[PDB]
Amino acid sequence: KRQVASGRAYIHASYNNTIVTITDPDGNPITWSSGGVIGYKGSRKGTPYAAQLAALDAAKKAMAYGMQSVDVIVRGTGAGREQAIRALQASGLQVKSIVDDTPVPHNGCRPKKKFRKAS
Amino acid sequence: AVKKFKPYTPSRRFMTVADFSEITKTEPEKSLVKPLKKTGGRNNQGRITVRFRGGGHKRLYRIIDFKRWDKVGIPAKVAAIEYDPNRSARIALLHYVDGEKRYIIAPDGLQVGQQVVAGPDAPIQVGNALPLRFIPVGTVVHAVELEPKKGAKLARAAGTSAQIQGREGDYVILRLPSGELRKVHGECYATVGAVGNADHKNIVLGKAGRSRWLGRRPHVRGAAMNPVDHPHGGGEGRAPRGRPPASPWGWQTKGLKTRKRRKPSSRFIIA
Amino acid sequence: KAKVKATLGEFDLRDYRNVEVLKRFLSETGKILPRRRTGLSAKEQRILAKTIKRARILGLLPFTEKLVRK
Amino acid sequence: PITKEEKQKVIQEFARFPGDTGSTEVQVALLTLRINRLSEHLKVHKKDHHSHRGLLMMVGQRRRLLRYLQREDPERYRALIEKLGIRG
Amino acid sequence: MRRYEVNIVLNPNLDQSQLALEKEIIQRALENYGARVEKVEELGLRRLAYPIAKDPQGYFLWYQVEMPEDRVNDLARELRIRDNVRRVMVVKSQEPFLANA
RNA sequence: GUGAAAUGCGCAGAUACCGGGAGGAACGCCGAUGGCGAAGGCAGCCACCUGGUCCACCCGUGACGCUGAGGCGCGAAAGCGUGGGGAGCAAACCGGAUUAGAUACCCGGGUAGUCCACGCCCUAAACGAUGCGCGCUAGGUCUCUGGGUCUCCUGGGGGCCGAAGCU
Repeated sequence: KRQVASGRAYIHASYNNTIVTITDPDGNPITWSSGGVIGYKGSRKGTPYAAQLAALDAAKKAMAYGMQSVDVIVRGTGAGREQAIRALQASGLQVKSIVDDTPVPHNGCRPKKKFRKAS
Repeated sequence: AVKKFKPYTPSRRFMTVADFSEITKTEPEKSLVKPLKKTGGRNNQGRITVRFRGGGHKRLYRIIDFKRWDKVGIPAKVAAIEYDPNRSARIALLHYVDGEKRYIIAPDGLQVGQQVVAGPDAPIQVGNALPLRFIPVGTVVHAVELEPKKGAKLARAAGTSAQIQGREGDYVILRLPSGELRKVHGECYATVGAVGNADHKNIVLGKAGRSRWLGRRPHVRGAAMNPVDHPHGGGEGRAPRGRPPASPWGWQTKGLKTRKRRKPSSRFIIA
Repeated sequence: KAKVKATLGEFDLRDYRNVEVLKRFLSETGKILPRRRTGLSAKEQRILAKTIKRARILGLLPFTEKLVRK
Repeated sequence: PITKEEKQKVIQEFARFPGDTGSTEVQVALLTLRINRLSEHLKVHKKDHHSHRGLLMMVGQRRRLLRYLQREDPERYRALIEKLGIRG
Repeated sequence: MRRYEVNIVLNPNLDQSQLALEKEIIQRALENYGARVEKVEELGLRRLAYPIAKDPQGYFLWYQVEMPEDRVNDLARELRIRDNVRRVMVVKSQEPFLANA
């Protein structure tokens, strides 16, 4: 049905798993994938190879709804993060630009114990 | 402030009374507007229909103003803060420039000598009354109408308030003293500030008379009666309800919701 | 490379409204910059930041900006 | 705070001979003024313990001195205390 | 009295009339709390670092004044009542302190 | 989510993305081997009230000093009382893991409590494990903060290396 060639793609890479969601120019998703969306399940989902496979499987679906160029936007450290970007530039999408918007408190609310290892 | 007493008697050990700083310099109520004799009477056409009500000090009624939009634009000076037997909040007698006098349920902060006024024009300060639209989103406010021109229904218990939460067309979102979130019409007036005499919650009645002075008769437990008398009633020596707690009338009283399902009041409420 | 105090003239680090002067003290992450980069003194770097903060609060300076091509 | 004027007026009002900026009698009346001003403050901000410390330090000073003053001179010891209102 | 630099940020999307009202109310306000107007610089509408009140613009007013220290807090409150006045900032005035001195 | 898992959440439409709103806590960068405070301790911005401290000018008082049994005040966190708040985190508590066992360590929840006010409590590796005041006895090095007819000289404070000496 609907098609747009110029959209936008968000990369969530956690220390566990990497998941890409592709949107329109104002952020309303068109499709997504992730290390779970591939045959991988568990802590292999956090692997960069899976972040790739996702990134391709993700792109490949957007193309089908007319996609060609997208702006890339990352949030959060994680093995698979880099391979994710890499996997999109050489893929058939024109990575019109990249941003990092990993969110980060200005000394916000107290984190869990595991994270509060920073004294 | 709550006076606490020394224990020169049991019971007078736990009893605490109000400060009356509150009101000072005015006790005898306003013969003029104030009084209609109030009618004690704990039921309708014969039968008691609120149990345990009766006795308690003979009491005169003060006729307050719950619709301030009569006097739009006319300011009045706050003339005195006086005692009201008929409600938890205290009341303020205020003389309008108009000559005319009336009693408002006295909001917190309010002090003898202040001038106070109601209208869309009014300054956004204590005791002044205004449509809800012309009141800034965030302020607390009490003595709120619910439908326009129907009189102040919300937030009049001692130390109560509501807070303006948002706008929405002719309507305006309100967080109630309960915690409920309700749209109320923009034209529904409300008086800026909260209610005051907010120590009221902390009176420790102190003994069982007193409870009587306030006209509250003793309340006999369910089990404590016999089966004719009540659902819990019965049982040889002392008993454990025997499923699941119930009013005298039988309907369940632990957790059962009672408000009418298809009420058109719905769609306006959200908590 | 570039020390930022040396790259301006006489300037009043007390003015929480010289956006142009101040803008240059703010990374491309919007952060306050260190003395490793401003090259203000101790005492300066303070009377600086305090005004940088204010200016953020006035709506002149960003508290943070996100990071363009990384 | 305590202004330049309020300060001076007290000083020129308690001197031994115009120009006298120190002196037992004046030093006292300085603190007294600071104290009451401070006294007055802690009465609102009861929770300000830090500033209370200083008061207790002055209070001593005042004492310290008054004891000197009294030792050398009973005459203008009454004068001061009475024309100033202390001894509790 | 102490010297103070008033900052007030108003709605951008205002007809100059309402904008004048608001600014005329501010004069009363300044006036009533004991504020002698000294300077005043109307740098007017400006683009914002981040959206205030859904708007990436805003109309600014600086004001030198001399007033009694005590009532200032109140002025700032009285200046904030208004729906259109989105920011207010009082600041004790102290003369420029220059680098590359 | 982990070590790998599982509990758990999700087609009743979650995670990922966007917009609109609510609420509470803590203030990134600046920020440091930095500063302030008698100590405990004190960190977004603004205004008001208020304590201690430092430098300079050699003007005033004229030994008015030091210490301090007892008294009096302050005293982190936890905990207590009354009432408000409760997003995040989290003793107890429960689930999943692991293990011989696991009343733990790891994971999913979670109640007090954490926060506000008011009043109690009075402890601590309350540690520099070094009571207070004064005088005297090489210097080197970097740092915060003041004063100078400002390659430097002088005063106050914070670290490092070390004469004599002590151990």
